Amino acid sequence: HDAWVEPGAAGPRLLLGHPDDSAPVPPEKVRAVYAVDAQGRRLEATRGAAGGALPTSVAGQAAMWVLDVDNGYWSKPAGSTTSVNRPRTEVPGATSGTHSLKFGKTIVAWGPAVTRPQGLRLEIVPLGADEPRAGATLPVQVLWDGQPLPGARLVREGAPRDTPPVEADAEGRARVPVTGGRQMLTVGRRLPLAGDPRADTVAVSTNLVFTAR
Ligand code: NI
Repeated sequence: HDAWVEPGAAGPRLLLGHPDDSAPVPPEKVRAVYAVDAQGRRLEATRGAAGGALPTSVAGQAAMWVLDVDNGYWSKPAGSTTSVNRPRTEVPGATSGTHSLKFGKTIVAWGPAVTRPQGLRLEIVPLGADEPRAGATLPVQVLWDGQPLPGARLVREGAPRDTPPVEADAEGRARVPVTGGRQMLTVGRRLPLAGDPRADTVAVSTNLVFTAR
């Protein structure tokens, strides 16, 4: 599951799931959501209490949306295959468990502001400041804990499943092929976690969603 800001015909919305199969992010899972304007200024945003929508005034002037989601704890008993969203300390038969974090960035107006790192624990930062055409490559920097992540594996969600990931270079930089229309890039990491009874792994996913000219 990814958590992302989908740029729809009705305005941006917060989704959790997969591009063709998604549901709104539950409010209790949103740690932060905000926009950045074309001059780099942070714009606050919350979904409306009746209709669940992000504010039009912010959406219309956003350069990029940023989403930070705590997807909580996951585990499953020995002998099962599907994880449930409960910590291993409450699931008899579980011995491992994950704390799952999800981040998303959606670019809606290209310019210098979108190249500024936002401080997401795992982040894809565009190195291009121009709206990409299909067929171009978009250079990106992958960051982890605020520093380049050499060898990060970037997945093109629109490409066939069987496509090898784009591997970031020694500087954590990659030249990602741009496809037509709306597209999503993802990077994930799963790492050991010490000091949490409820999980021995921390899983982090991040994405960059954008639309080609
Ligand atoms: Ni999933």
